[PDB]
Amino acid sequence: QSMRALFITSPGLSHILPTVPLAQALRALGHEVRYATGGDIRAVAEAGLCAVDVSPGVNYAKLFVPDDGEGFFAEMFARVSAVAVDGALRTARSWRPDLVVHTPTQGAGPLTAAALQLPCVELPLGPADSEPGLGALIRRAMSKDYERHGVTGEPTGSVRLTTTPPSVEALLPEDRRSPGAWPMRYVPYNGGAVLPDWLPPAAGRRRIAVTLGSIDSGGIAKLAPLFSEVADVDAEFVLTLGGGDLALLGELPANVRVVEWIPLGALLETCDAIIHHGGSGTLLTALAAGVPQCVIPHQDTNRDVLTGLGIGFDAEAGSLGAEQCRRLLDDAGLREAALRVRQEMSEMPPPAETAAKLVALA
Amino acid sequence: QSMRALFITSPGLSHILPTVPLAQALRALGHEVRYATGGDIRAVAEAGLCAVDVSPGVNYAKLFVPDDPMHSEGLGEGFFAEMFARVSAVAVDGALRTARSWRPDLVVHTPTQGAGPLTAAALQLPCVELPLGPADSEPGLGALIRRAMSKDYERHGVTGEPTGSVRLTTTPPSVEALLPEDRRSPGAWPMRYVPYNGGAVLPDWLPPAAGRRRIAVTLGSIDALSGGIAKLAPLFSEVADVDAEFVLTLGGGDLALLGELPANVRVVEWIPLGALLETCDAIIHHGGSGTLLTALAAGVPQCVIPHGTNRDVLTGLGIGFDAEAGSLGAEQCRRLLDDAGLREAALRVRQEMSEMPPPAETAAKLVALA
Repeated sequence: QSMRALFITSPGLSHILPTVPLAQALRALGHEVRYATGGDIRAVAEAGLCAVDVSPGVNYAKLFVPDDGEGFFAEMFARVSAVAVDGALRTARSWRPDLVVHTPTQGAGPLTAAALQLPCVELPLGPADSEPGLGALIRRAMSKDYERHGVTGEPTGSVRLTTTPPSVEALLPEDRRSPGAWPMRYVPYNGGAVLPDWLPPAAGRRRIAVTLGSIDSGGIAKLAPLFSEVADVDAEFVLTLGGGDLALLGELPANVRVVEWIPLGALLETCDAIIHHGGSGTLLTALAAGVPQCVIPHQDTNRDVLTGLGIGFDAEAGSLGAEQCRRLLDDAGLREAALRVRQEMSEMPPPAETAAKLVALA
Repeated sequence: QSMRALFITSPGLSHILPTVPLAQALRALGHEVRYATGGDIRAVAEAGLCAVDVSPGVNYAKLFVPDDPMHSEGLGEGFFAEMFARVSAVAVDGALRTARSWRPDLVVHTPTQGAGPLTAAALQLPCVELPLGPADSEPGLGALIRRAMSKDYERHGVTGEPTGSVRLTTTPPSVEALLPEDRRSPGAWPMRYVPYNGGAVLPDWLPPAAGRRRIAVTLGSIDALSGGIAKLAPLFSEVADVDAEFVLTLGGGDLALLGELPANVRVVEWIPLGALLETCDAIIHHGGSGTLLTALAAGVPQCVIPHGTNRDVLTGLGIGFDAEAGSLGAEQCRRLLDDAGLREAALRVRQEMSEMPPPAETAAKLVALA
């Protein structure tokens, strides 16, 4: 009795990655998994899974922002989802899944689910993604697509998963939170790697991970002040580039490492604290690691989550220095709170457990 | 409160891949997985997992084959044990560094990777042996490798034993039955063989068209270019007369096929076999690492081309047969496609395999053992 799960996701890397542990879990149970997506589809392949490119060649940039309230953005997500609908449906009809897994904004997901009269499972990337008015709006904005394929029905089942721990949930606004969602442990995934030599920690040697952000803080230069001080801090700093950005590395202070992309979860497992730019992937991964955090803001959400839980704080790039670093390293309060949420997350069912329930539902 | 599994594997791709579903399963349970290996280590990374290269830069070719014997003694096990020992040795330091800093609770290893049990004993940890298939399954050699690695054990002061020593098999019972007695492994834990060869963006042509039948063809060990492929000319001279599509997988890095092929023959550079066989009605292969088990899992009739042993599994189960390369033609193809007997047997073994505990289930037992 081999079940089949079709994963229909937004084309964005950050939307795909958090679906991977679940997909992986279903396979571990002996079931069949396939993705129907476009865009950053290579990520699926790089996770040891199989994907069908439902929109080959399509330029996504110009779909999100063509050359020319809730309503505008629903229309945007609709345009983007639309180009995936045909391929999603072909694939479903030939592969015949028992279950559609999708991401909040990928409208092709529920469409496909309804069209094959299948239950669907919504997997968000984090506390932000969690907005169920939008799904409805996207469906509305995609009415012609539903019409074109004669989809007039509803998914039989509609399960929502959250990887958001209860205490973080508590701090979200009321309409922005999701009761009746199934809890699932957030298992960080960012890709595999051959791990560098320097990764293993040294004898009683602390370490601070520092992430980055494409554009505006954001950028390697805005980190110039913090650099003027890190020499005075009794810890190693590891600045990780993202995939895709290029760095020209010259002279550095004796305890700053600037480094090619590395899996964050692997990195944070050796770190005492993190300085980052508020990525939803970054926050939850860091929560999982039980590591105090500092956020350089541009996503007020994550700001409040941090201060709210007593897990960290926000700092302006141009003010960031030793003081903040020392606080992250030495403040017992921040530490205790971090470990507390880590504990909380670890009591949530792992993807394996959630996989089993899904098989039961399908 | 997370358990930790250190996967210490032979450097060969074919040894690494079959350990991936388990590694993946342990992660799905919320636990931690890491590899300490060399060689085809990029495979681990390409599976979404993390690896430490315990032997950077090392040229493995020259380790396997360094740069009368009518009157010589000790030909057999002893020679190959010595070979595997040389190869394992270069991994020992890295394996041990990694274990001591990462601190696993459990060592997973492959039959010939001697650094595995060494590491396990050194940290007084249980170890789990994961073979690539029925051929790999040979205890005794493990013992011989340990013996041949005595200086390495000495150098690191490893004088102990792994506390636990579990063995997993992915070989289904009916296949096991047909192996010689000392070549089979009771007390091994059954685990479902979940095929893995890598992920992929699947090509457009993959979904079967107009219920047109399909036959997968593999190259196995054939090298580029020894002329070996010429061995397939007779089959190709006939495939045009068969009412089926043929899909030839080079199953290799950046390989190219050159020359006129029949129209109903399709060449794919590389594809995940499991994905391929899921759309195939039969397979023609050379008995390569894990082709058989993948084919069994797919429930697809098989034809095997040997070189000039262990093929006995096919006729025994009524699942397929062997054919000499130079005799292979339409007749055999039509048999694979139309013989109801072969089909029924195939589906039967597929069923059998599917009743074996999946990696998820096996993962859980291991957590308990650690």
